[PDB]
Amino acid sequence: QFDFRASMHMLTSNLTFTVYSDLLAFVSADTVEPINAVAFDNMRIMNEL
Amino acid sequence: PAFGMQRMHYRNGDPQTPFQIAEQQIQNFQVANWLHFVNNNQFRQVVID
Repeated sequence: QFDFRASMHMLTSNLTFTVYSDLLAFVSADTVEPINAVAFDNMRIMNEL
Repeated sequence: PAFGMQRMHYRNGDPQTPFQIAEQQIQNFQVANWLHFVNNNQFRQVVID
């Protein structure tokens, strides 16, 4: 049998969020000048001149 | 190559110009004295007339 009162429910949810798929779009990156680019040892690469 | 010495491992921004570090690697009186003159040459500033 269809009981109306007992078949009723309250459904919880959030309110007005927004979803973002890509994530590295807000970043804006740039390298230092590559001649003064340095490896892990804090000692320059391609310095023999 | 006149003394079978290792070629060089010269940094670009090395404060010593290669005749400075050559003066203190090779062992011959003539060449070393020559390099000594070259390195420690300079104008003599003097007030005349």
